Amino acid sequence: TTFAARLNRLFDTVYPPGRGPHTSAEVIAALKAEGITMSAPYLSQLRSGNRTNPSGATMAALANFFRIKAAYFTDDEYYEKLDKELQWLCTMRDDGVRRIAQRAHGLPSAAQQKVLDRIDELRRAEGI
Amino acid sequence: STTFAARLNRLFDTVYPPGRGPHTSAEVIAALKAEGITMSAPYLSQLRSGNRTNPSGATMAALANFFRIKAAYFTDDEYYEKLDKELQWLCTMRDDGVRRIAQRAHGLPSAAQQKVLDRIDELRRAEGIDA
Repeated sequence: TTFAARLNRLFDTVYPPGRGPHTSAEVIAALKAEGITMSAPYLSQLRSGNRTNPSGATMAALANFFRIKAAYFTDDEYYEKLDKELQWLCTMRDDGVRRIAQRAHGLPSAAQQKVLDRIDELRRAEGI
Repeated sequence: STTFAARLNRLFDTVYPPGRGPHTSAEVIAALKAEGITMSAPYLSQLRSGNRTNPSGATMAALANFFRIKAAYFTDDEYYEKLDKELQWLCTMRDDGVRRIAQRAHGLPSAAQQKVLDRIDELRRAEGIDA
């Protein structure tokens, strides 16, 4: 996956409660406050793929804004490991998965093991 | 109704980045420093322990801003309600156990998933969690 896709993936998956995805402007602004200068056109270009190969410092500033290791942009193994965590940040906001998953919070370790067992049974009764 | 220490500690406990754990007090001190905002490390420890209370407006702004939430969370008691529900979903959905269950139940048809939920409800009544 490209820089643009990884960058945009952070924009789409990493953000605060009570609101939605960060905007490019919020990022330019936050960088400004740490005394870092980045142009909106440049950020835009990085997001769109009209410029590529961002410098180590540009990458470290974007990674610091989202609060993740820069290795996310440059290392494939780590990218995938962390992308799994981001994936969950999506599936968790699902309403269908909230229903089930949620009520299980509150059961003791032992009782959750029986839920896992019931699930395995429903799996076989289907595929799977 | 919740004190200021409880609302702050909740933020530490539930709001942190993917692929790691809760932020530490020092991380917050560090960050504000990078923004040009000065805050005392032992002071912060006392807001958290409730030794000191009634924070200044500017103090609540700096902290809210770090966690990237509206300051109204500490003041406007109705917004605190709205948000603490979302925080509750965060704590809930990032818990390993619930996650192991949701990812295993994922892919089952709608009718089978209603069944997983029925078994959860049964154990909750049986463990005394519901009554």
